[PDB]
Amino acid sequence: ERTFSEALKNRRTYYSITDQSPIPDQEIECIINLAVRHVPSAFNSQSTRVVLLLGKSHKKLWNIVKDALRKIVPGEAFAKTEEKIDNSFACGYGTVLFFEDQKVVKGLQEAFPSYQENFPGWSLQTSAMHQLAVWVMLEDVGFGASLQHYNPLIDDEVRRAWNLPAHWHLIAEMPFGVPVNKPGEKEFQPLEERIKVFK
Amino acid sequence: GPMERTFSEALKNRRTYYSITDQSPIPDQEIECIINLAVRHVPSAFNSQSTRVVLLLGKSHKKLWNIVKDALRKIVPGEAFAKTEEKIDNSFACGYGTVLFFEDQKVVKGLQEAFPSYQENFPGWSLQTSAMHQLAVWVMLEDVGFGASLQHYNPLIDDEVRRAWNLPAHWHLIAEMPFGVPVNKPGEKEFQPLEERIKVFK
Ligand SMILES: Cc1cc2nc3c(=O)[nH]c(=O)nc-3n(C[C@H](O)[C@H](O)[C@H](O)COP(=O)(O)O)c2cc1C
Ligand SMILES: Cc1cc2nc3c(=O)[nH]c(=O)nc-3n(C[C@H](O)[C@H](O)[C@H](O)COP(=O)(O)O)c2cc1C
Ligand code: NA
Repeated sequence: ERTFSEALKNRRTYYSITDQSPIPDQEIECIINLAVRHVPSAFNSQSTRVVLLLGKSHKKLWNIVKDALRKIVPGEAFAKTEEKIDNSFACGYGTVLFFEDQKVVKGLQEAFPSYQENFPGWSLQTSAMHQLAVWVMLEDVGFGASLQHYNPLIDDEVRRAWNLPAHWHLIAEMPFGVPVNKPGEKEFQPLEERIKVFK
Repeated sequence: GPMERTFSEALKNRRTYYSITDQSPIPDQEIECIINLAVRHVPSAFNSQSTRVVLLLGKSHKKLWNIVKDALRKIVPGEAFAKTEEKIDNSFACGYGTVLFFEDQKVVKGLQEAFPSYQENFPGWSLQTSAMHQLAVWVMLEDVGFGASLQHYNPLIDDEVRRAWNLPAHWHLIAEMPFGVPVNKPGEKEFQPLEERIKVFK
């Protein structure tokens, strides 16, 4: 593993992934385990739920995405979409799904009515924190990964397919696999416009 | 201490600390470099770079917590305010400094106008990138030997904060992170069973 800061700087968006893993599946699980154990949540509420799809379940997820898009995308746009999914995400080793348990969120809103407007946002925040931790650690072991949002289109089909609770709200999908091309250009705005220091 | 842990070790190390003091294991410039690294490399939707971070040290740190006290004075009566003041003074104000996390609403609005199809996603995505920055800074601050907590005295203080440091009106405050060298260790943390929270299917 790199240092925290090195691992963070290493993390990029990869679309050009393949269906190979440098680590055993149990170590991929242990990444997710580590994030879910230690990434913080408001009130220690532990609303985050992670589903790791590998092998044929990974392929099924991307089939669900394609089938969902077929319903809302005219034929030609679909054909381009299909080839792009098939040549990036669906070619990967696996996909991480991030959900937020709405029973927890609703429970906190009911139990702590003074903070009730804050819990949905705090739930989205802890989800994003888990997303960054997983993203970095997957790349640290040598995968490439991207962060996708084909929810809320797919959410009911995903919950149906893997028998997930109806109250798990899908946030993001993170396909990953060994990369075959390097990241491209990234623009950076000046740090001095975005950071102020006052003593 | 200054030498970094691995990503996983740094993440596991990170805990909430309320018992902090006004000392630093590192020079101020290295505190700034932690923020710099987070703001450079933490992702944002569309590479939109909506996060804005204000680091308060010294007298500015103390002023922030004085603003929080004064805000609470307005909504917390009498004897009970005395307890709140002592708790702020003994938990956040006694730290070395405070990180403030903002999101640039001109950036968000700009995205919503340029990409109307995605307009309802940008505010959520902005909150998400904010949280990613918050974790990165939290973890790195603790790795160098600080304790830190994550506070939400916004939206009570937000106008007073923007007034006091002359910050743009379109910077929306998300969270405040006081930090300092810790004087007590973290307490008990409950963990729900991981198999209720993680599923693996192949
Ligand atoms: C909240 C958020 C949402 C994003 N949504 C998408 C997405 O739906 N599709 C996608 O391909 N990339 C998405 N990205 C990736 C960003 O565009 C990307 O991280 C940014 O352009 C910086 O590139 P990097 O990841 O290589 O550092 C998202 C990133 C974040 C932080
Ligand atoms: C989104 C979010 C909001 C939080 N809000 C507060 C808060 O306002 N005040 C506070 O003292 N701690 C707050 N916390 C800290 C959590 O209660 C804490 O992270 C959780 O109990 C786990 O403890 P740990 O941070 O020691 O791992 C927050 C954390 C998160 C992730
Ligand atoms: Na360290």
